[PDB]
Amino acid sequence: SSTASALGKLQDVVNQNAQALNTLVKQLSSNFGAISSVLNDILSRLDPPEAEVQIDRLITGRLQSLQTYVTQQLIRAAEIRASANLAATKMSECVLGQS
Amino acid sequence: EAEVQIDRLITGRLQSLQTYVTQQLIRAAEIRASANLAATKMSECVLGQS
Amino acid sequence: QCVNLTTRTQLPPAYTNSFTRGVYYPDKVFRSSVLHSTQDLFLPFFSNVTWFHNPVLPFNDGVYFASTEKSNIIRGWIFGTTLDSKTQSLLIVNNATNVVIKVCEFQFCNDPFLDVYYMKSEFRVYSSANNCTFEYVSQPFLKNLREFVFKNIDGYFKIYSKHTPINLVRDLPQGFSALEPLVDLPIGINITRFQTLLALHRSAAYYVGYLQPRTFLLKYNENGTITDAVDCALDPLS
Amino acid sequence: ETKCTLKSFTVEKGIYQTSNFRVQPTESIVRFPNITNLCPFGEVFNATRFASVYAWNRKRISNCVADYSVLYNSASFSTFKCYGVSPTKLNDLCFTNVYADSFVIRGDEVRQIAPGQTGKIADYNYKLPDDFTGCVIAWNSNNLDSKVGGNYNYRYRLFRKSNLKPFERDISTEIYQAGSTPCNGVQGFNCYFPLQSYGFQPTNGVGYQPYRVVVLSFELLHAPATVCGPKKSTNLVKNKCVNFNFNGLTGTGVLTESNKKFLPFQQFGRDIADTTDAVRDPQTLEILDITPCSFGGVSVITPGTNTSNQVAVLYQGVNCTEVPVYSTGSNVFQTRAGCLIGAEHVNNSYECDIPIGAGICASYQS
Amino acid sequence: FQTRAGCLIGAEHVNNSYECDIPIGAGICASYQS
Amino acid sequence: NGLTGTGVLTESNKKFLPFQQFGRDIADTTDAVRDPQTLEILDITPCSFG
Amino acid sequence: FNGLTVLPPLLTDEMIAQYTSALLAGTITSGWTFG
Amino acid sequence: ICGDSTECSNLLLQYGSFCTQLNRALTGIAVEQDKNTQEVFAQVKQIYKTPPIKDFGGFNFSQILPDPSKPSKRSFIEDLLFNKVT
Amino acid sequence: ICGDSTECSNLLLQYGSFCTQLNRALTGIAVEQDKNTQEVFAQVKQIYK
Ligand SMILES: *[C@@H]1O[C@H](CO)[C@@H](O[C@@H]2O[C@H](CO)[C@@H](O[C@@H]3O[C@H](CO)[C@@H](O)[C@H](O)[C@@H]3O)[C@H](O)[C@H]2NC(C)=O)[C@H](O)[C@H]1NC(C)=O
Ligand SMILES: *[C@@H]1O[C@H](CO)[C@@H](O[C@@H]2O[C@H](CO)[C@@H](O)[C@H](O)[C@H]2NC(C)=O)[C@H](O)[C@H]1NC(C)=O
Ligand SMILES: *[C@@H]1O[C@H](CO)[C@@H](O[C@@H]2O[C@H](CO)[C@@H](O)[C@H](O)[C@H]2NC(C)=O)[C@H](O)[C@H]1NC(C)=O
Ligand SMILES: *[C@@H]1O[C@H](CO)[C@@H](O[C@@H]2O[C@H](CO)[C@@H](O)[C@H](O)[C@H]2NC(C)=O)[C@H](O)[C@H]1NC(C)=O
Ligand SMILES: *[C@@H]1O[C@H](CO)[C@@H](O[C@@H]2O[C@H](CO)[C@@H](O)[C@H](O)[C@H]2NC(C)=O)[C@H](O)[C@H]1NC(C)=O
Ligand SMILES: *[C@@H]1O[C@H](CO)[C@@H](O[C@@H]2O[C@H](CO)[C@@H](O)[C@H](O)[C@H]2NC(C)=O)[C@H](O)[C@H]1NC(C)=O
Ligand SMILES: *[C@@H]1O[C@H](CO)[C@@H](O[C@@H]2O[C@H](CO)[C@@H](O)[C@H](O)[C@H]2NC(C)=O)[C@H](O)[C@H]1NC(C)=O
Ligand SMILES: *[C@@H]1O[C@H](CO)[C@@H](O)[C@H](O)[C@H]1NC(C)=O
Ligand SMILES: *[C@@H]1O[C@H](CO)[C@@H](O)[C@H](O)[C@H]1NC(C)=O
Ligand SMILES: *[C@@H]1O[C@H](CO)[C@@H](O)[C@H](O)[C@H]1NC(C)=O
Ligand SMILES: *[C@@H]1O[C@H](CO)[C@@H](O)[C@H](O)[C@H]1NC(C)=O
Ligand SMILES: *[C@@H]1O[C@H](CO)[C@@H](O)[C@H](O)[C@H]1NC(C)=O
Repeated sequence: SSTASALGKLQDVVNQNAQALNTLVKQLSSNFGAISSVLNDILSRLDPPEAEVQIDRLITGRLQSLQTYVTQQLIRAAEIRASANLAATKMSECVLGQS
Repeated sequence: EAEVQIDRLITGRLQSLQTYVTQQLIRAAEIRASANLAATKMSECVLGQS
Repeated sequence: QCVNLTTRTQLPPAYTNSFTRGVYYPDKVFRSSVLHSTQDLFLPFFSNVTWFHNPVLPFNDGVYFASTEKSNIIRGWIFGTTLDSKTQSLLIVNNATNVVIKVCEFQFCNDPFLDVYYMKSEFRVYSSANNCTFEYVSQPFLKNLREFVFKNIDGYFKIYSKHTPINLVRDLPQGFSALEPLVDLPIGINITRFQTLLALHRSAAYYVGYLQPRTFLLKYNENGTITDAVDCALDPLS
Repeated sequence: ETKCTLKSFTVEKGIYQTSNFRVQPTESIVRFPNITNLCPFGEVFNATRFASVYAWNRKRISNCVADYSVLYNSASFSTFKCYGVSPTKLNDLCFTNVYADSFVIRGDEVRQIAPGQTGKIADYNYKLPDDFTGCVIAWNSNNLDSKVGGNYNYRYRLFRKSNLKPFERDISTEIYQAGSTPCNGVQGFNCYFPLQSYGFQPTNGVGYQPYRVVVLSFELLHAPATVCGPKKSTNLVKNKCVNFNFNGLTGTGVLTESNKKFLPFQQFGRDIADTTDAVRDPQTLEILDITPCSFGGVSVITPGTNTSNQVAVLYQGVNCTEVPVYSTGSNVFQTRAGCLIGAEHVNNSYECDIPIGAGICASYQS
Repeated sequence: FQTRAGCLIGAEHVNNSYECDIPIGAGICASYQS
Repeated sequence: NGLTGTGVLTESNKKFLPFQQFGRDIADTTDAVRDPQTLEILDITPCSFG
Repeated sequence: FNGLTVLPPLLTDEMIAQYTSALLAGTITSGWTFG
Repeated sequence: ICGDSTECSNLLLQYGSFCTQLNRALTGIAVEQDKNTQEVFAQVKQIYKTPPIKDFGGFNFSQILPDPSKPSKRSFIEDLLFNKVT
Repeated sequence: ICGDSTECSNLLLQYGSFCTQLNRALTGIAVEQDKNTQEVFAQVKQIYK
């Protein structure tokens, strides 16, 4: 009841997930080499024959960011699953019997 | 034009660095698993009879 | 129609600290209870601010002007390079009524002055106004700490202002307050120097500082009012 | 749909995901401050006298309602070349502090008015910055600025010590010494007057008939724009998924009344990660809130093609208020996971067969 | 102070040996007292 | 002699042979040069960072 | 070196040897009760 | 990456099938979380209840036993854990 | 990727915060290695002789 910072692991897992989501959603505000960071502006400001190039740059940048996020999520999920297996083994052994 | 040349260099080097980072992450995870196995082996087969 | 002066009065150039003053809203966006980091032109924390008790001083990138004014003696400012009819000049005045902003090739003499007669009517700061460009009139700007920030970027003249009641005598207050935006002028000039306007008794203590480009962190409360800030390039803790 | 997505003619018992759905916008709304002054173009396009190229006339235009259709449809313009934006779209934007420059040049010199161009006028009278954005207009004035005796009132610079920086004006008329002897303001050998005059005659062929040229320079995103286009303001609907164009800032969503307290000099706000959420309409000066239109994936629950053929449909994270042939169907149930149609709720509690979520799931009987 | 990990400034070293609060490296670390 | 770069220069005891003008170790990283005025061998190492 | 660095381990080899020696002495002398 | 734009969707379409497998991974992750929780906790076949009288040889288990008074049906320590972490 | 070039840095900074998250992983790896060693060897409270 009294001591603080007694639940570091759950708090840091939640913080890591929140930070990953935050940086992923923050990555949408970059030019990636194009003339603007928002799609509607370039759609409504000029002729398609260049809008295709701008959209191509946006697409490749956003695809790279999404792939990086997915890979990080997969790694963290694997680690969490291993921890859950260890917890299940401990529950089965040290509760339903004497170790 | 140096802008275009530097753009090419930047994208290539960034992709290579990303690949290296991913490989390092995988290897670190495997090493950590091995370290956990070693730790439990030493805790059980040294401080007592197994 | 302006004359020289006999007494070449000397205002001692004192130096003192800035503490945590010189912060202004940088944009037009409302944010609530959030920490935001931005890089722009600001006055560095704990800098050296100059104190006068109207010599020509450079404008540089931007200026910050503070007055512990009583009775509102100061009337306005002058902006330009050579301060003559040869070069386009800017002149801001705030008398008892609505302010006046003029953009003309004014002919400036040594000491412009407005005079007060003991029924307030006198204006002979300059002599001739040949070619005028812009004219602006709005509400008047004016113990009483008045803080102003002047910037000129890409042909835009930005002015920020803040008014505060104060009771301390000499030292700059050790408090925090953000200068709300006041006006923007869409006129492009190559200004490099500036003056001060005094309405002498025809019957001077203020602080000045410069700006530098750097990064800051601002905190927005639940009501969208800036309440605290941190300067990056100040300390390892920063 | 389940069979198509699963790519098989038989389906095993369980829950499957097929596609997504969204709430489409219904109508559009635009809000602008009621400013109706007509932006002056006749005084600069249909003007009588045009200044010479070495003294190009520059005017600053701001805070006006301008139409570009009248410029675009007219066939009197020989050259209509816009650089920063597509022409047909100038009616769909808003700016402030626009610049208009006007002069008259020789017929052959119209090509010299272009970014990154070199010549005689291009580097001694008028220079276009390499990052120029805007548009250029040129048309014919053979029958307006040519006399039988010839017009000699139009002049241009011919000599200078060096080039000219972009967007500069030179008016000085000083004797230019091209030799190695001071001239002392005496026009003689190797001492030429810097200016020269045109010989516009009605018999002159093309490339010599005078042309009138006006260039328009825009800006993008320096301040709240005031030079808008010909837009008709509309009313304000609420609590519906629509798209909006608030003073040029566009987007789709649902608008609701807000209790947020602004400060007298903002127009809009955002919460985090550059996600605008609050706006202030120019007309009413009222603060609103924007919420993204509803969306979510759909799921099909089936007991197996081997047994029966009746299925249930689940919409994830969607309030049972705007679902839409399966709009009403059977008894519609609302769950913490969304809305489920095609199954009957009971007060029993059995073993879970096909997990659904939030502690509830379905089974077969119906 | 100069350590196998680099150079540390703003701190004073002692000749005692305690538990580790803020690990630094090369078998040494710091704590608060100053 | 047209080869530009930053670093710190020290006297070196590496043994060139009269036709070499510069020497690199690995990954085309130049390490030694022979100045035209003195025809002596030097060593270049990067300035410290961290 | 072109931007890559190596950090030293927190525990030197000497303390690792000390831990190993302490464990070995404890298991020889006290059996397993010290665990 | 498109935000309800037909042109962006059409331009993306000619990149083959990347987002099918991109979307096929998060669902698997969620299913792994669900099965992890289910296999960790579902270890018994029947729900047991303590007798109403509690005389456990002098040991006092009131701290860990669930509290029927609280609507959450949670023990004291469980509520402390639920409240401490933000 | 830049080798002390101002133009390279200016071009790079428009790519977003790739490098912050790139550097944020190696530090975690190093801390994990240190924790691994500490938890695999520091299993006693008193140093015996
Ligand atoms: C400069 O002056 C000329 C000459 O007046 C202007 O051209 C004329 O402009 C008027 C007003 O826009 C046009 O009248 C309208 O024409 C449309 C299309 O035919 C018609 O549907 C309307 O009912 C109305 O009659 C006129 O056609 C047009 N041309 C001529 C030969 O008169 C020009 O617009 C002026 N430009 C500027 C910038 O002031
Ligand atoms: C803005 O004005 C300043 C001076 O008020 C100009 O600086 C001068 O530039 C010339 C040309 O190199 C020098 O010979 C002078 O010595 C400079 N004077 C000072 C006080 O610096 C500056 O060139 C002007 N800028 C523009 C764009 O007109
Ligand atoms: C202000 O503008 C006026 C415009 O008339 C300038 O006055 C002209 O100056 C030229 C210079 O050679 C004279 O030839 C004209 O006779 C003047 N016209 C007049 C006086 O009506 C005046 O020079 C400009 N101001 C400055 C400081 O240049
Ligand atoms: C203060 O300055 C203004 C500058 O315009 C003086 O001019 C009057 O301003 C008021 C306010 O708009 C007008 O209604 C008058 O018509 C202006 N008069 C003149 C002659 O221009 C004003 O007189 C000054 N007030 C003082 C000195 O008390
Ligand atoms: C921020 O805004 C809130 C909401 O307007 C303010 O809370 C109210 O403030 C007034 C002014 O003193 C009080 O009369 C009300 O009783 C307050 N409402 C409450 C307490 O629910 C608040 O004062 C503003 N400032 C800060 C720093 O929060
Ligand atoms: C689905 O939408 C309806 C309609 O808005 C919601 O009903 C509202 O609920 C709020 C919160 O209790 C009340 O303040 C409103 O008066 C209700 N309006 C109506 C017309 O019923 C309903 O709560 C929503 N469902 C969920 C699960 O959020
Ligand atoms: C088990 O312990 C709890 C608390 O440690 C005991 O409950 C307390 O009982 C006393 C006397 O009746 C009260 O004053 C306290 O307020 C109670 N505290 C709580 C948290 O309930 C309980 O009586 C003990 N049980 C046995 C059998 O000894
Ligand atoms: C300003 O500079 C003077 C020396 O010119 C110095 O004595 C004074 O302390 C400084 N004030 C500050 C840094 O606040
Ligand atoms: C809209 O027009 C009416 C007409 O009188 C005016 O009262 C109102 O102020 C206008 N709205 C604005 C300018 O936002
Ligand atoms: C399931 O299908 C098999 C053959 O596909 C059939 O033999 C069996 O009877 C079916 N079971 C049910 C319950 O329909
Ligand atoms: C059974 O569930 C239905 C909902 O379909 C509800 O209307 C009814 O009151 C419930 N009856 C009992 C006895 O719980
Ligand atoms: C010129 O260079 C040669 C070869 O490097 C050298 O031998 C000679 O001393 C140099 N002379 C001078 C004056 O530097």
